[PDB]
Amino acid sequence: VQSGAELKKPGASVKFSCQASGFTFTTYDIHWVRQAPGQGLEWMGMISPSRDSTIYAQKFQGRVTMTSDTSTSTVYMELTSLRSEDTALYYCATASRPSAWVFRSLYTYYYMDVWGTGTTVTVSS
Amino acid sequence: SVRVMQLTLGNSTITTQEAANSVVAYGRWPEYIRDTEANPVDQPTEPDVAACRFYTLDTVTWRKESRGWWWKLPDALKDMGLFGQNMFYHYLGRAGYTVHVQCNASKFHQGALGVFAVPEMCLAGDSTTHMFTKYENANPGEKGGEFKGSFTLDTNATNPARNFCPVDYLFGSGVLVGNAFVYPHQIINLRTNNCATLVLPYVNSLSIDSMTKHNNWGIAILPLAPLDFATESSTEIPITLTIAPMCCEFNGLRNITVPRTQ
Amino acid sequence: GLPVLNTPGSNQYLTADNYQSPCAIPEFDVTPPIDIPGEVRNMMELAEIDTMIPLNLTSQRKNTMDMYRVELSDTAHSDTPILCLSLSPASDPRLAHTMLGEILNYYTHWAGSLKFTFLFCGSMMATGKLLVSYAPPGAEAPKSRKEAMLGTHVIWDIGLQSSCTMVVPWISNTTYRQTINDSFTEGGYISMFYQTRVVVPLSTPRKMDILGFVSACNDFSVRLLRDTTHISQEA
Amino acid sequence: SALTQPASVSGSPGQSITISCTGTITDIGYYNYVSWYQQHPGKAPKLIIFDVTNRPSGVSDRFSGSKSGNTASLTISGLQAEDEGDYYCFSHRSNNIRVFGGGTKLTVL
Amino acid sequence: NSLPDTKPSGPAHSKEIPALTAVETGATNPLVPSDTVQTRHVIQRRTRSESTVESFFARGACVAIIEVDNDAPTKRASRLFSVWKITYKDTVQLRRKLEFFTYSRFDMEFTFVVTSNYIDANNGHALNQVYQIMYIPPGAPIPGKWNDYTWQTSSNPSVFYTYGAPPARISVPYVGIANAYSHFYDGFAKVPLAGQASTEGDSLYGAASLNDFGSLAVRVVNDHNPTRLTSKIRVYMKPKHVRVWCPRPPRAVPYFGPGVDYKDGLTPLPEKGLTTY
Amino acid sequence: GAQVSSQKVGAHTINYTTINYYRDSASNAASKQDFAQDPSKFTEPIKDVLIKTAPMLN
Ligand SMILES: CCCCCCCCCCCCCCCC(=O)O
Repeated sequence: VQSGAELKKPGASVKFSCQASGFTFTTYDIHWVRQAPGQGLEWMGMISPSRDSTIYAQKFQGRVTMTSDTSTSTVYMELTSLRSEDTALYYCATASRPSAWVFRSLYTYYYMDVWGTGTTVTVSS
Repeated sequence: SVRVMQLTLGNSTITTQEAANSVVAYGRWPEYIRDTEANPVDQPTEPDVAACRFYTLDTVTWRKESRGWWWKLPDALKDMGLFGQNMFYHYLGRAGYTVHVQCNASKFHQGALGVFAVPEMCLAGDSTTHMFTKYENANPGEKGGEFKGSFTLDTNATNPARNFCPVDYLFGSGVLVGNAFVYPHQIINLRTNNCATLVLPYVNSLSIDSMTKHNNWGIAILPLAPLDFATESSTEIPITLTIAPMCCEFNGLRNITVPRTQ
Repeated sequence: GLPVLNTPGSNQYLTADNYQSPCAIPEFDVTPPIDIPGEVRNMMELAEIDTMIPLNLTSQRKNTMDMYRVELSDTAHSDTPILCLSLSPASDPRLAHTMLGEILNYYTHWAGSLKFTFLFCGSMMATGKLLVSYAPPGAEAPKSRKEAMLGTHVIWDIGLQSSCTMVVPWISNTTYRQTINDSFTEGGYISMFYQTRVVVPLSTPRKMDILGFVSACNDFSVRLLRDTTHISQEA
Repeated sequence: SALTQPASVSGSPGQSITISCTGTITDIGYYNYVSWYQQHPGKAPKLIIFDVTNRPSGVSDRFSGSKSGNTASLTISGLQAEDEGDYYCFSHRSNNIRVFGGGTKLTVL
Repeated sequence: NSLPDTKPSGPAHSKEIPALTAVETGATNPLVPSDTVQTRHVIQRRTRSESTVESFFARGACVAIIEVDNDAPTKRASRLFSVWKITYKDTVQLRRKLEFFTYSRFDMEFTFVVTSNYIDANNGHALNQVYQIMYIPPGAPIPGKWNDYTWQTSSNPSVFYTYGAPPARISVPYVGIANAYSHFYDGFAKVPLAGQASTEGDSLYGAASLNDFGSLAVRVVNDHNPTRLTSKIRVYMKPKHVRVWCPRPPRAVPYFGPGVDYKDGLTPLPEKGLTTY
Repeated sequence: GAQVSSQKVGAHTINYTTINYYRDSASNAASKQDFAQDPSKFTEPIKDVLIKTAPMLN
């Protein structure tokens, strides 16, 4: 799990890039968690590249769009508009530690266990 | 001959002159707990005429844009005198019900109401979060609630409403309202009858249950045909409910239950 | 050692077997039953109950409360039909989502007679007559009162008794009829017409609604259980 | 809508401490998908408990977890100076939304 | 027994009116075809035997797919054991057939079908596996590892299945704490009281017991092979000796969660004209 | 202690034999001998007696 770059601009859209291994791209889900300085963790959403299904948080539903790329085993996250509160450290995480409890009656739940080094974005003039 | 009735329970008396008939739900009259079915061991209290009497709830108004009304038993009688006090003082409670719906109109009016008595009338919520409706919204009391025309999703994640969103053709529970007639029911058709009477026995998977935690019956009033009168601009006729408990018994006496209301 | 021979069909799992099996919780004290009201022993006790038919499946009328109501009027006499039914108690889109239709969607074969009950929801001053007809198949579907008079019909007078029941008799070339919309063993045609017309006085609404009901008789049967197409699960 | 944790817990070395995480229903009080994360300064968060009472491989045995109703608790017995940092509570909400806690700073006295 | 016979009927001209009725009274008109048309004498030999509730619930249905893995525990965190909480509500067909009614009381027969698969056969081969299915009643401890002390099964019932055998089958009696099972519960587990905090007294609408029937724990008894083997065990549930007590309309929209909620899949009926057959 | 009873005569010996091998009643097979029915508690749930030839409202 590697993060692309570190950027800064007010107002305009900022695109994120997270490249992982080819086995973990196709098998497991990839999660996005952000962390403001001293303010704790905050979940943003989920991309699942085996079926290209997206789940977003209700705080970030209108602003965040997530895509996938099977040719490079890389997932992307785009925040369409940024505010000054969005100055944070953005993590890319892979959910590969499973639960013993069966999710519903047909599926398996996975916790995050592999975390990237992160991406710091600053929103200030 | 059949169209006149006189009901008397306690100190209360209802007389009707345009009745259809009286429905006993599932062919079973209300009764007390027999000794072969008694689960608690303490002596029950039976208030008789103090609790088994006709209580009149608030009057709702039928108009053209109205889509339905619903109530929960014994939640609708929680503020109604000694029945409500015996319910709030005791842990366990059991009562059958006689539900009488009153709605009169002139011979130039038209319309039809479906009076449905539903055992375990569960209702759907307003949000993606499952089973998230609170106690204060699921137990409104004598005011009941109203069926809605379309499903609306609550997007407020900061302060959620945590309320029901019952859609009337989905009967509040995702079943088609034409198939709701398998429940014990009567129809108030304004050219035919002005009242509906349902006698409901105690229906549960237990001989006695906690009345404050659990509602045994639900009464749903839905307009099967809309109200119309003389092609004028507006019309509005009232609907009055009158519910009497039958065969009350309560077992576990302790201090008062004051539920949270907000 | 008793000599035995293993027949074919050994070590299989049939979903509809009736074999005995060992118990995981022996010597369990089962909670004794009580007399709960309303015990159902047969599914045909539930098909004999009147349930409303979504007759008006027009695009502005469907999936609202308007789909159960068919609008009658004060206008002049015509031999055009009011409603039309194809008598397929499942796979007609009106009759399959009744309780009779939802029970019959779990079965492949049905037989027996049907009761169609229509309730008049107009004013007391509204008075009129109606012709409710059943046509057995093998002919053109009746588009006029003159064609549907020749079939099985009931003339209903609107009065103090607010509803009337037409019993569709069991006329079939086969012992059982198929649930799906097969052209062989098709059911018939059911339609309603104006006999004279509905007349109202002044200061009365000129449009009134009718509600239809469907139920089975006591000679009704099903005989082969199957799955339904009304429920589905994603992923 | 975030999960509730105390802001700071303090303790001497050798003592037994407890960090408590209180959520709600449709949450911790409904599911068993309650997990704990540990974050030293400058580092990514590291999983120390994944199911309610269960530890991943490599996590030391002095960490323990429990659940009582809507509250999940992380107990460290025999506190050491290397346990100083932030501890984050995590669970699953029934509308398929994953939600963290506020975080508890641990100071070793 | 057979259905009642169609008695012969001639023409009628009298004061009797079987065709006229009143559905406002809440009753079905109990009409036979001799009340409306002229009928012949028909000896009916049809029976309602397949339409009984026992014959309606005679077929088993899949309720769970529980997935376990056999692998070395040092790499990639494989599911060496998995636990499933017992409910019928996650598969829609048996849930719809049960939610035809409100209250029910039956014995239940379980059947377990196990299938195994190789992830990559180039790593080697593996022997015949033995699968342990452990019942955990509510209150019993949950395993944390595949080699935990809880798998000794001193009091918990357990079924050991060898792969390649006929499928494992047990039966349970009526295990409900009430006099019947409750498919619908219009209520709460606890009542909030005045003066207490907002975090106290909350409960789900219709949950009753949060752990009502317990859980099943599935593991592979054998040690790790060099090959990763995945296994799915499918739980088939068949009611028998069935009594039901309150009829309900069947569900017409897609299910959404364990309750009666709905989000999508609404407007189910299609377009059809009123005067088109 | 065998139980002998008649089976269905469709496309048709007449009798079949069933022996319970286990102690508990949950182990037993489905008997399928029930043909009790009474639809009148759902189809006519009325305090007064309904006569089909009479007017229902009188
Ligand atoms: C060795 C495995 C033993 C299996 C034990 C199964 C425990 C009893 C399960 C009963 C399930 C009841 C489901 C329907 C009840 C309801 O309608 O709420």
